Amino acid sequence: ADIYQTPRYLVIGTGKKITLECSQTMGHDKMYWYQQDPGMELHLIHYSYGVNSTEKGDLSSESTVSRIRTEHFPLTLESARPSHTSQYLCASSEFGTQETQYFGPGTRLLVLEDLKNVFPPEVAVFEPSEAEISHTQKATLVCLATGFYPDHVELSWWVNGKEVHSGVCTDPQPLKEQPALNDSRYALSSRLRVSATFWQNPRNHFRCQVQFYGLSENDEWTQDRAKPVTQIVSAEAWGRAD
Amino acid sequence: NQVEQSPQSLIILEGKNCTLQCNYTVSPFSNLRWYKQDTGRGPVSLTIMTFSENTKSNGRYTATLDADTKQSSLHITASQLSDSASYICVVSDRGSTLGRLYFGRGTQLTVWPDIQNPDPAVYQLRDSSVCLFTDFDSQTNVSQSSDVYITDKCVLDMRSMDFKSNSAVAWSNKSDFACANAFNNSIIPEDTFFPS
Amino acid sequence: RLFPLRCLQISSFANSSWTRTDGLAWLGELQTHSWSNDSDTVRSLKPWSQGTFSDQQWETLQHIFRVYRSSFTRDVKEFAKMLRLSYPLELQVSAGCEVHPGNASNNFFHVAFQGKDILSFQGTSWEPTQEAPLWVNLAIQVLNQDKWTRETVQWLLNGTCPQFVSGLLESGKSELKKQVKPKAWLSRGPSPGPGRLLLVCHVSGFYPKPVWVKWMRGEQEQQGTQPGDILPNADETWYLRATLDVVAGEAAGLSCRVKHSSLEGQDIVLYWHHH
Amino acid sequence: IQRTPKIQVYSRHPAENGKSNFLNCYVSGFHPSDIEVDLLKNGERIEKVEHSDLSFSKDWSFYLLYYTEFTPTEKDEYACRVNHVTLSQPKIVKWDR
Repeated sequence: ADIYQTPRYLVIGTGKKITLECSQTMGHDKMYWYQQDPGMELHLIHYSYGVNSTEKGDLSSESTVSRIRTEHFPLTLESARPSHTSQYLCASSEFGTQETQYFGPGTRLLVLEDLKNVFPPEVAVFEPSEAEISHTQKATLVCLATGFYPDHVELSWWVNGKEVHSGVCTDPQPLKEQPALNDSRYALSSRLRVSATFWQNPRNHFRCQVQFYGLSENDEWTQDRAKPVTQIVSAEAWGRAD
Repeated sequence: NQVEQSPQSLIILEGKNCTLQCNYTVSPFSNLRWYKQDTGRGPVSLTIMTFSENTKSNGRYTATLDADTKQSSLHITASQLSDSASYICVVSDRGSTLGRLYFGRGTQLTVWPDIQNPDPAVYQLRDSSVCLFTDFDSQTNVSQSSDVYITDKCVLDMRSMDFKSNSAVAWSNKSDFACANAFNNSIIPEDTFFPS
Repeated sequence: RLFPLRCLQISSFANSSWTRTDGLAWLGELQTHSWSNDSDTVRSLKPWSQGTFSDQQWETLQHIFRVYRSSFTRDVKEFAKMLRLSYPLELQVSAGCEVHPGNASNNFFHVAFQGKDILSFQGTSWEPTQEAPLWVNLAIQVLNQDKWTRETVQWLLNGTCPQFVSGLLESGKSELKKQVKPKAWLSRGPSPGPGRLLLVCHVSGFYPKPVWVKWMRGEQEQQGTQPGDILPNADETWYLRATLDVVAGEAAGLSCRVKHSSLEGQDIVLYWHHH
Repeated sequence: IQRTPKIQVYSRHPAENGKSNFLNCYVSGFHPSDIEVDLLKNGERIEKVEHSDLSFSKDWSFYLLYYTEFTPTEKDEYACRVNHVTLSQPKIVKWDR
């Protein structure tokens, strides 16, 4: 029992219809919707006291919410707009001696004029340096997602079928491949560091995986290249004896 | 904004202590709370306290309220890399769900590693074109570049052997781009290992 | 004799923008304070209204009230949303205590919505009225979350009220004992027949309120006396009017016995007819 | 609109034509608190009427006292007109001396 939001990220064309889903499997009665433009404090857009109560904070937002089951409190934009780009955060609260607030993972919404230039990643994996292996007795692996738009992505390492967390580094933010351009593409790097043995033993399999958040089966794609859709692009490498 | 915080941001070495500040004008004041927001995630409530309190604790985190002067403070102890986040201070004006909550803009905390055994080096890697700068204390700073892409520094933690290291990556589409030349726009320690 | 403090509040919300809260206090029958929407302090009405409290004590009290009025207002507007009630709303509170001989005291705090009881304060908590609507149970839940308000209401009723009412009693001492003699006379109203007459026995200008009037045949209590409402005068005396539906002339001759307290015994008895 | 006002008109002292007196109009047992009350000389509204503070009784219904200083003659009729959401035409009660 937690609190959830889908989707994690969302790219959408202007004028169309957005619905951000929020779900709560704790018992809580009260819920809130916040809007967090980057570098700014949490602004409150709607709240509800429980089933059938849906109020607004602030005199501005054009969004509407509904509450008909305790567990669902979904946000809706009737016709998207560039001005709607933001992070959106959903939360609930309880009593049983003081109040306590529980927040969801949130949604990154980006709204464009037309998604004609959305692009999936191209992943490549790079193999540990020999000098590094002898000098330090360790081995660094570099993964490299490149050429994607928008900057809506999750990267992960898989060693021998299983996902790993220890020894990993990933850029907190993706870097613009052509800065000073509004419709620019992005890249992103990640490291994985392991023992002198672990790499050399040739029955060890290292896999880098990138989750891209792109287009849906309802956006009208007309172009000679393949529809840039939500997907997973991946690249891998094998342990090397000498 | 009736809730104000300080400092805007700060940088500490791991294992050190630190203290953050929150000031408010909210009236009536009923209660106040500290929220840790990791980057890209949702806020997580740490402590809530009233004037009937003066002190709260939650692991290495301790908050203390002075209701008279209208000021709170948050103390982290023996900091860790996992502490790097934005800490938000929020104040409530009722002791029921019948009240508004006011949100501070938040303080940005960045915790860097305490590398005791520096061993600075720039290696080349192959795919089938990528240079890796690595193992340098947090005294070093990596900066950007035109058709060469260089990433910021990034802490990596091998939890098994209790070993932490810093690293940056440079790569380029260009023809002659070489590792001995890659990180020239950054101030790198004059003892770095350039192998082959 | 007994003198309860009674603090009344009258709050009226027509829409969610127009709203007013006016208050007032009575010690016994005498009104001692008043507090209207537009004023940000509490008006005293007797030279001795501050009782025995210091000028700084009286201030921190007025402050508590000031914070309550404004906060009470927003909270109602906000209950309206949660409980789904439609404007106009009418809320009344009646709170106060009564100090008893030998150091004891009891107290109260009842509120009423659209003119019917809905809740009150008991010991430490809010409680619903026997037969109050369903929604009331939610309001109570939300009111009882506020631990600080509960202890403040409790401190005020169990502790502050008794201390204030004690002072008022020895500081408004000579006014609470004042006595004012009435003037009485007889007249003849509209006919309820024919052929019967209406007998009216006026009694004006007495104080305190407790009084006793009846129509007499000598020592014989002639029931069928219709005593009116004891009415107010601007100068804080009272006015009574006792009637008798009768056959003319049985009587004449009849009497009206006025039993007030000053008049320490030698009361006034009037005979039909002298006008 | 729950309870309809009860209006009673009276005077402080036994009226003797051409003597300074007080006229009292008392409205009680009404609900809600929105009310409008006039004292009338002949048929026109008296301008120097002053009232007591709005209060209520144990059963939660409101009451107030309106009064003005006057001098009666055999000439004049005096009245109290009261308006409230519980009655569709303003009620006027006559002063009976």
